[PDB]
Amino acid sequence: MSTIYQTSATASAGRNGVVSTEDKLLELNLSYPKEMGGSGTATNPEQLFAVGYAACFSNAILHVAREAKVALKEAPVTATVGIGPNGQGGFALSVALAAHIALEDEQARQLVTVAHQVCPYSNAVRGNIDVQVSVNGLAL
Amino acid sequence: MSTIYQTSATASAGRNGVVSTEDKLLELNLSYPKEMGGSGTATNPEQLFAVGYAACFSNAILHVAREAKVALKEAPVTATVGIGPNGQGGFALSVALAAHIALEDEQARQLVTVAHQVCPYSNAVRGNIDVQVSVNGLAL
Ligand SMILES: [Zn+2]
Ligand SMILES: [Zn+2]
Ligand SMILES: [Zn+2]
Ligand SMILES: [Zn+2]
Ligand SMILES: [Zn+2]
Ligand SMILES: [Zn+2]
Ligand SMILES: [Zn+2]
Ligand SMILES: [Zn+2]
Ligand SMILES: [Zn+2]
Ligand SMILES: [Zn+2]
Ligand SMILES: [Zn+2]
Ligand SMILES: [Zn+2]
Repeated sequence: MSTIYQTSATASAGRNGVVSTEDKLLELNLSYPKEMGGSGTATNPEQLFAVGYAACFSNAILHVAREAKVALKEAPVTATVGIGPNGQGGFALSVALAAHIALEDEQARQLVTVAHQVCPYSNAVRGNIDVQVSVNGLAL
Repeated sequence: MSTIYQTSATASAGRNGVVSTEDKLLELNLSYPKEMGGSGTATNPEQLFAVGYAACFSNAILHVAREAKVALKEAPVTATVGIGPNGQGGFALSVALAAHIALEDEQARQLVTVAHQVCPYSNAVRGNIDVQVSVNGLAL
């Protein structure tokens, strides 16, 4: 309940315009993808979520492993994020997390399961998005 | 439950390393901020979430207004995202959304309330993160 870091960003043109952090470390153009009738020459909120979750979940694995005294060199995570209508006048995201750890399958599953309890992105979406988690190419 | 757009991104070094989308529209370096013992010269998952939510929530406002036949020129949203320990061995995000609409306060509140039901980012986190929403400088 203490806060170790916080940041702000501002957008005023939704999905078709600029967005930036207050400190300007991230300054981006956004556009609709071709799939949504746009040019596809700029990024979008689904890509931002995919990048953030891939990094944050990879980090969760690294964190849980370090605390368990398990030495990892890398923890590749591919996050796949989709958007579609929810049938209630809005939209919902779908998320798949494909995690990879250079350990035996069960040990890898145990680490990923704990990472999925620790990670703030997983905590944020639990119960709303049914995140589909894979470990080393198999289902969690 | 149909999907209109999906995308993937991959990270293998957590919060201290590169992350990219499959199509390379977003390719980023990440580092811990100074607040977390890092250089502060690269971005992070909290900033990615703040940028994504600011844009997606601004877009929700624009979408709900268009559907209500309310003409808006812009819809500034500042998303403030924090991270801290959750006391259960992991971390949680805090989110504040400061929305702005050039309409009377109550009309603006009504539009924002509906946007907060429609937006896929709001749908993703509802019940887990108590998003603190403001409209035109006042509480929602
Ligand atoms: Zn595309
Ligand atoms: Zn994480
Ligand atoms: Zn850590
Ligand atoms: Zn490897
Ligand atoms: Zn894989
Ligand atoms: Zn399992
Ligand atoms: Zn800082
Ligand atoms: Zn949205
Ligand atoms: Zn729309
Ligand atoms: Zn204005
Ligand atoms: Zn304000
Ligand atoms: Zn109110």
